Amino acid sequence: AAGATLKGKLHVPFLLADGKCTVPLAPEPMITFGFRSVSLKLHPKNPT
Amino acid sequence: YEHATTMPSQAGISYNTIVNRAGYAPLPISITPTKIKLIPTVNLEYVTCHYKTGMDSPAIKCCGSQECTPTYRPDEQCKVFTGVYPFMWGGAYCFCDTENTQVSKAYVMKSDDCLADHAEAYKAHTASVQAFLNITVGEHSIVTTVYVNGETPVNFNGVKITAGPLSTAWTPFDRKIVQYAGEIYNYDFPEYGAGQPGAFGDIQSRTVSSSDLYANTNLVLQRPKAGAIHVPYTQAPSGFEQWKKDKAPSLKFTAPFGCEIYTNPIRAENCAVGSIPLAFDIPDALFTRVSETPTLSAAECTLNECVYSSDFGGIATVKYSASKSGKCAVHVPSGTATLKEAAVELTEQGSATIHFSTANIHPEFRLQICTSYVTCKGDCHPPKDHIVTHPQYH
Amino acid sequence: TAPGNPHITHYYHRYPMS
Repeated sequence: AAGATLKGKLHVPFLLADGKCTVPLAPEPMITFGFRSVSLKLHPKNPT
Repeated sequence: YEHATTMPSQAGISYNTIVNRAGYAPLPISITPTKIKLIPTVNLEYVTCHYKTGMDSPAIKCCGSQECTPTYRPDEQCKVFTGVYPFMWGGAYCFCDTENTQVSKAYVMKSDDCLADHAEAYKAHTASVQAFLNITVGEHSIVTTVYVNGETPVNFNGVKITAGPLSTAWTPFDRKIVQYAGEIYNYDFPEYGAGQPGAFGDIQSRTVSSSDLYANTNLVLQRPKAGAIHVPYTQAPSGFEQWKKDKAPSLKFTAPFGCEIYTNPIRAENCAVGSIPLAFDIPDALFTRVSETPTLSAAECTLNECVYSSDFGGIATVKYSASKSGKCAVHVPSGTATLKEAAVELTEQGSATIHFSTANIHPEFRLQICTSYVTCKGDCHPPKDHIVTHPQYH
Repeated sequence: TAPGNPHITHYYHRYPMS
């Protein structure tokens, strides 16, 4: 319209709020040793 | 009686040392730092979060002409389009084939989720290292937060403890920091108003809840389709999303000298760097006299085993013949070997066992007991294992 | 656990560059 359109204010629901979410945990890696060296065999399920 | 020392900045490594006046007995002192903090002083410059393009509704005029009217909004662009012929559902908006007019207004405002999805920009300076200590002085254990300023003492039991200054000015934190998702990044963010469209700073509010925001997104208006009512906007994407995708992983996982980064009261803990000096005023009553503590006679140290591992892989033994039965302290002054037991029980004609760690293959160290010293020697062997889970106690 | 006994192949692994 022409004159002055701003009549009121709404409130937006479902805002981004905090909490806790259950994220996965990788399989236990295999750790071989060596002089000044650590060798790791890694076997994931999903990308990690 | 004043005493000083130089304890390394390292958690878990239980430092031990002995105060040694002449007419009085040795007083042991066992100091385990549990948590060594490094709290910068921080100044907030701005917060930047996602943007929302605010498209005011189209003012359509038919057989007429409208002129723009600046409402001074952030990045308000305003254009007028001629040769429009809209469609609502009902049909055409007006007969005037040409000589129609469509005022487009577009601006840029801060997302509704900015109370909880906002990155805080910080200038850091003048860190105040702060150490939690577990301190045992003559069976009078205490637990204390202390500051490593020059003169910031802590006074328990009449024992006065001063700490610092630290032997390094290093911070993993630089002059420009960003905080997001409970995670601290080291990013050269621009100043208020020097943003650019596409990266951190395209929107700039002082606080999470402020009024004036600086916007720059390359907001360009385009012409609408023939038979449509819309404000077609092309602009640069959220620079916040690009800081998120291309992330430059956090100082929690990229800080040197082994630092553990934490949140709001920003701190970097257990930074294995530097040696902190101490200074202890000890009131005279904590000192027993040597005439009332067992003066030894005819001591001699052997060495049962020596593995120069990281742990206390060394076991030495002392034969002795004291005057009473009780308690004394032991310390290896040199760095040749470091002890585990800061105090040993002593019978009259017993043989006492002492545990230590070393890095020398042919040790020869001076070991103290109640008053007198002993020269403990031997030969060591390598460790069978070559990876561990704790650091070097020596 | 460098491959050798000082008591050579030792002292070149442990403390290299020598």
